[PDB]
Amino acid sequence: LKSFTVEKGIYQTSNFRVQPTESIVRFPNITNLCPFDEVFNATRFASVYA
Amino acid sequence: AENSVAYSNNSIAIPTNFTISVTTEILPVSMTKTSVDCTMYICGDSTECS
Ligand SMILES: *[C@@H]1O[C@H](CO)[C@@H](O)[C@H](O)[C@H]1NC(C)=O
Ligand SMILES: *[C@@H]1O[C@H](CO)[C@@H](O)[C@H](O)[C@H]1NC(C)=O
Repeated sequence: LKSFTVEKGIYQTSNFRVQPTESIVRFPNITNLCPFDEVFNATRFASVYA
Repeated sequence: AENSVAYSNNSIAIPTNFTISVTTEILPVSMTKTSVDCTMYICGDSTECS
């Protein structure tokens, strides 16, 4: 009210807000891993020119 | 509908009976009381915007 004396009544002061606690992140099942064991674990490394 | 009242300078028409009718009038008196919140509407749950 920008005043020191408040007349009898009901006044809108603030806006109550429930605030979040956790940050949920959901993504599908992690499948189809990219093929790298065939290139990282292999004794048949190609030639430098080939 | 067209109508020509039988007007003449010495004749009168006087009712001999009556009907007690009931009319209906409908008047709005109030609307929906609404309230708004800028901190949730314009810049919804984002302190950077507010
Ligand atoms: C009154 O009405 C009659 C209709 O019959 C008409 O002839 C007469 O002229 C009227 N009176 C006057 C003063 O005009
Ligand atoms: C007026 O009308 C009602 C029906 O609406 C009837 O019963 C009654 O007899 C009438 N009155 C006269 C004086 O004719």
